[PDB]
Amino acid sequence: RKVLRDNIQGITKPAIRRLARRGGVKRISGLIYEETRGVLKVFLENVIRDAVTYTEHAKRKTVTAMDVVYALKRQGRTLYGFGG
Amino acid sequence: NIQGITKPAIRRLARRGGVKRISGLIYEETRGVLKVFLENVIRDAVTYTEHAKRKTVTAMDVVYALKRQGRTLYGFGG
Amino acid sequence: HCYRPGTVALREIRRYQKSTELLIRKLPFQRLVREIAQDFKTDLRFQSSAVMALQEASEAYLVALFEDTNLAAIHAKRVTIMPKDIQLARRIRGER
Amino acid sequence: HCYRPGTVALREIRRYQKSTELLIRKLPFQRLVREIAQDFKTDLRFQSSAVMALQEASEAYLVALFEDTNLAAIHAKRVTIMPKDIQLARRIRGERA
Amino acid sequence: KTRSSRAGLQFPVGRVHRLLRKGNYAERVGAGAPVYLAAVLEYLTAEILELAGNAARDNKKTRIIPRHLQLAVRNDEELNKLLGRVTIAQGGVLPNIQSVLLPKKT
Amino acid sequence: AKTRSSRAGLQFPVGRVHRLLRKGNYAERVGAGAPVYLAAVLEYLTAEILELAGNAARDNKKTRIIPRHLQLAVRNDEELNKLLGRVTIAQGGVLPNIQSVLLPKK
Amino acid sequence: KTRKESYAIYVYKVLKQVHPDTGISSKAMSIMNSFVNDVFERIAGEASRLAHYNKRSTITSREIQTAVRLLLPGELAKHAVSEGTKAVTKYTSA
Amino acid sequence: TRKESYAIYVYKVLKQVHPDTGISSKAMSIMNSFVNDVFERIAGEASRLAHYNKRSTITSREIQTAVRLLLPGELAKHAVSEGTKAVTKYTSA
DNA sequence: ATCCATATCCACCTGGTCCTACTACCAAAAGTGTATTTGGAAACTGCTCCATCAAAAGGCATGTTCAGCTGGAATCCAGCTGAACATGCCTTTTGATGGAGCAGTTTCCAAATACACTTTTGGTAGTAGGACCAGGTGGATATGGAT
DNA sequence: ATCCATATCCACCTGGTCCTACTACCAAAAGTGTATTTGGAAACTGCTCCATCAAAAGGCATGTTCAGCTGGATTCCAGCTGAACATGCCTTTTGATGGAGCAGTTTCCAAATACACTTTTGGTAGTAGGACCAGGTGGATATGGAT
Ligand SMILES: [Cl-]
Ligand SMILES: [Cl-]
Ligand SMILES: [Cl-]
Ligand SMILES: [Cl-]
Ligand SMILES: [Mn+2]
Ligand SMILES: [Mn+2]
Ligand SMILES: [Mn+2]
Ligand SMILES: [Mn+2]
Ligand SMILES: [Mn+2]
Ligand SMILES: [Mn+2]
Ligand SMILES: [Mn+2]
Ligand SMILES: [Mn+2]
Ligand SMILES: [Mn+2]
Ligand SMILES: [Mn+2]
Ligand SMILES: [Mn+2]
Ligand SMILES: [Mn+2]
Ligand SMILES: [Mn+2]
Ligand SMILES: [Mn+2]
Ligand SMILES: [Mn+2]
Ligand SMILES: [Mn+2]
Ligand SMILES: [Mn+2]
Ligand SMILES: [Mn+2]
Ligand SMILES: [Mn+2]
Ligand SMILES: [Mn+2]
Repeated sequence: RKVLRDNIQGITKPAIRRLARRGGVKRISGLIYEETRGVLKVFLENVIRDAVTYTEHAKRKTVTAMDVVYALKRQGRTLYGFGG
Repeated sequence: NIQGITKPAIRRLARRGGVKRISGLIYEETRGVLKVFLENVIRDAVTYTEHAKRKTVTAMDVVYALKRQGRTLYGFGG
Repeated sequence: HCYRPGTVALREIRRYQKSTELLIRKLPFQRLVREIAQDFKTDLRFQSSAVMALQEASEAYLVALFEDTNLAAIHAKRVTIMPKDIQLARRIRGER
Repeated sequence: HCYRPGTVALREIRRYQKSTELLIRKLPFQRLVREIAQDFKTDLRFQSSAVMALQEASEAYLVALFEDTNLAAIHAKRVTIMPKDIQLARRIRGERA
Repeated sequence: KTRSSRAGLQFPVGRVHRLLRKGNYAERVGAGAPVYLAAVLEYLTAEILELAGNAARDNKKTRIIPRHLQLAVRNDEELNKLLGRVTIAQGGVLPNIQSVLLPKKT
Repeated sequence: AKTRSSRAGLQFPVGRVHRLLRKGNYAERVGAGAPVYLAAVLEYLTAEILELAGNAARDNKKTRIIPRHLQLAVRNDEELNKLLGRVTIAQGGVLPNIQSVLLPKK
Repeated sequence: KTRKESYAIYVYKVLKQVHPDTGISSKAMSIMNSFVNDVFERIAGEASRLAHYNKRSTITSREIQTAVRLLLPGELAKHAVSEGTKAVTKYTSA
Repeated sequence: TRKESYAIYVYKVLKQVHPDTGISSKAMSIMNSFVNDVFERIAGEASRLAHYNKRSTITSREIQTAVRLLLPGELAKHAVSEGTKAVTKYTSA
C-alpha cells in the first residue's frame, strides 16, 4: 500500500470540460476547474461518510453499492441502477 | 382576492427579505408565486381533510401538508 | 422633499427585519385561502390556527424567495429585483 | 484558424449532450474515492459497483450543477461560466447557505 | 387461482402484501391494499415502458436501454416531476442548448 | 420504585419515548436501551436550543423566551441552522442582514 | 444462496403487453426494479403516515388511494386511482 | 382526551439551563414541535437502519448510528456521548 | 455566391457482447380452510369553536406629482480563453491468483414479549394570584442632507 | 464646516394580556413480578469477489502557441420607481349569537389475525445457443467560413 495524495487533481481539466459540455456550457473561465474540484470534494465527502457509516454499522469492512444507494437516498439524490 | 394581497404588503415582504428597489412588474409575479404555493399546500391539506372524513381543515392538516412539501412548520402542533 | 431615494427603503429593511409580525393583512389572505380551497372541495371551513399557519408558511416562503431573488438581481450587477430574478431563483431551486 | 472560437464548443455540447458515457476517467476517480474514504476510516474495501455508483451520482450532480451555473452566467449577460456563478447556484439551492 | 388473476393484474398481489407487512408500515394490512398498490405500480410500469419503448423506436433500436428510460422520463412532464429528485444511471441528459449560445449574424 | 428516566439520570420520559417507539411502527421489537439513548439525545438538544435561546433572551433585555429568541438562537448557530435548515419557526422573523452593495455611499 | 426477489418478471410481462417486439437491457431492467421498489416505498410510507395521523392501525385500500393522490401528479394520479379502484372491485367481486 | 406534550420536561430542562428565565406559550409549542420532529427523524433513520440489515429490533446502536447520520459534527459527538452516558448509568442502576 | 479543409451521415459488415432458452430442483411463497379476535364504522349527541353580523375607529391602501438615480444601451480594448498541434504517459484491457471477508448454517441464551396486578402521574379544569412587557411620554441626541 | 428637520434612543410608567402556584379527579400510563418465546450473537467455514500484479498499447492528457472575441471598464441619458401627501376605502376588532360538526361514547359485525396443510412458483445454477448493436470502413453529403 502506497499513501494516496492529491488525487483530486486526477479530476482533470478535460474531464471538467466534458462535464460542463454535457451541461450545455460553451465558455469556461480558467478559475472554474479548481472551483469544481472543491465542490466535488464536498460532494463525495458527504456521501462516502454516510456510506461508510452504513458499512461500519453492519460491522463490515467492504463498502457495498447498497451503502452508496442508501447514503445517496438520505442525501436526497436517490440513484436508480445499482440495487435497492 | 389575489389582488387583495396588495403592492404595499408585497413591498414589506420584500423589505424583510432585504430588497431595496422593486420593479413595477414584481407584484404580479409575486401574486402568481404565492398562488402556486397556496395551491399545492392547500391541495395536500384538503386531501388530508377529505381522508379524515371531515369538513373542517385543521391546523394539523396544514402542518402535515407543509411537511410533505418539504417545508415543515413549528408551532401549530406535531 | 427631504430624503434621497433608497434611504427610507433601507429604514424599512431594518424596521421589518427587526420585527416578526405578519405582513399581509389577515382578512384578504383568509379570503384567498378560502377561494383557493373552494376549487378542491366545497363548503369547507377552516380552523383559525390552520389559516394562521398557512400565513406563517406563506410569508416565510416569500421572504426567503425575496432573499434569493435579491441575490439574483445583485448577480447581474443590479439593485432592483425584476421578474427574471424571481424566475431564476425558482428555476435554480427546482420549483419552476 | 479553421473554426471560429465557439464552434467546436457547440459541437462538443451536442456530442456529450447526446451520449451517456462517464466523463471522468475511471481509475483517477477510484483513487479519489479511496482517499476520501481512507481519511474517514482506514482499512476499507469497495465493491466495484459502489465506486461506479459514486461515479454516476457525482457526474450527474456535477452536470446538473453546470446547468444551473450556466443559467447563472447567462443571467449576468455572460457566455462564460465563472466561480461566482457556481457559488450563486449552490447558494440558491441551499447547498452552501 | 392467484390473487393477481383474481384482480386482473400481472403484478404479484401476494408479494405486495407480504412486503407491506414486512416493512411494518402499520400493524395490520387490509386485503385490498396490496391489490390496489400492485395495480398502481403496474400502471406506472406500463406508462414508463410505453414512453421508453417509443424512445427506443425513435432511435431505431429494439432493446430498451437506460438512455430510453431517461428520454421517456425527462420528456414526460408528469413522470419528470415524479422522478424529479432521481438520477437514472447511464441515462444522460436531454439535448438542450440555451438559445443565446447559438451563433447569429454571420 | 424509581422511574426509568431517574435511573438514567434524565429529565425526559424514558417510558414515554419507549411507548412511542412501539406505537410508531419503527420496528417489531424495541430494545430497553434505545428509549434511554433517544430520550437522552432529545434532552440534550432541548438543552442546547434553550441555552442559546436564553442567551438571546437576556441579550434582548427580556426574561422569558419568545419565538423571536428561538429563531435568533437557531439561525445564529451554524449546526442548529443546518439541523433546522428546512423548518420554519412561526413568529421567528429573519436575521438582520443587509447586502453590503445596497448600503449608502455607492 | 439466499434468494433475491425482484419485479423483473412482471416488468417483462407488462413490457411484452405494450411493445411486444421490444426487449429490455439488464441495466434498464435494473432501473425499472429500482423504480418499482422506490414508488412502492413512497406510497406505503405516505399511507403509513396517513394511518398514523388518523389513529388507525390498518392500512386499507383507502389509505393507498389517498397516498396516491398525495404523491402522484395530476393525470398519473387520476389514471392510477382508476386502475386501482377497478382492480379492487374486480378482486372483491369474486 | 389526554393530549400529550413534552412541555413539562422541556420546562424542567430550561430550569436546569436558565433557572431565572421563562418561556411563552407559542415558543413552548415550537419546542414541542422540535422534539417531535427530531424524534421522528432519529426513529425513522433507525427503522431504515434495522430494515437494511434484516434486523427486527431497534437497539441503542441503531439510535446511535442514526444520530451520527442526522446530526452535524459537534452536535453528533455531544449527543452520542450523552446517549452512551445515559445508557451506561441506566445499565449500572 | 464559389471553393475547400473538415465534419457528419449512412449503408454495409462482423466480432463477440448481450440476451434468451431448456432442464432440474426446492425452499420459500402463496393459496385454502377453520377458528378466534377486534378495529373501527355507524348512530347518537355534547359542547367547542367557527361563520356571520353589527358598527364604529382609523389604519393603511391608492392615486398623484416630481425628479433622483438606476438600468441598459453604445464604445473601446486588454488579455483571457478556445482551437490546433506534437509528444508521450498512464489509463484501459485481458488474464490470473491468493486470500480477506461476506454470508450460509446450526447452537443457545440473554433479552424482549406477553399478562396480571399495583402504583403513580400527567393531563384537564376551576378558581385565583401575579408580573413581564407592549405601548406611550419626555426629552436627549444622532443623522441624512441642503447650504 | 453650519445647522435645520426627522429619525432614533433611553428612562420611566402602567394596564393587561399572560405566565406560574395551588387544589381536585382519574383514566391511563408506567412500573413490577414471572413465565414463555425468540432474535440474533458465536462459532465454523463455504465461496464470492476484492486487491493486486503483469504486460501491452493507444486514447487522451499535458503543455505550448496564437489570436478571436469576450468581459469589463467607461460614459451617458431616458425613464422607471421611490418619497411624500391627500383621500377615504375597508381591514380590524370585539361582542355575541346560531349552530356546524368535531369529537367522545357505546354497539356490533365484516374483516383481519392465528394456525395448519397443501400446492404452486419464482429464483438459482448448469449448459447451450441465437441476435442486437457497437465499432470500423468507405463513400456521399453537409457545414462552417475564407474569399
Ligand atoms: Cl423581468
Ligand atoms: Cl468569479
Ligand atoms: Cl437496546
Ligand atoms: Cl382494504
Ligand atoms: Mn489520507
Ligand atoms: Mn456473426
Ligand atoms: Mn373495540
Ligand atoms: Mn432630472
Ligand atoms: Mn449604473
Ligand atoms: Mn489584442
Ligand atoms: Mn509508449
Ligand atoms: Mn477467512
Ligand atoms: Mn402530578
Ligand atoms: Mn390575578
Ligand atoms: Mn418599548
Ligand atoms: Mn452631517
Ligand atoms: Mn401594575
Ligand atoms: Mn432464532
Ligand atoms: Mn505529457
Ligand atoms: Mn461584450
Ligand atoms: Mn349537529
Ligand atoms: Mn416457473
Ligand atoms: Mn455504429
Ligand atoms: Mn456554407
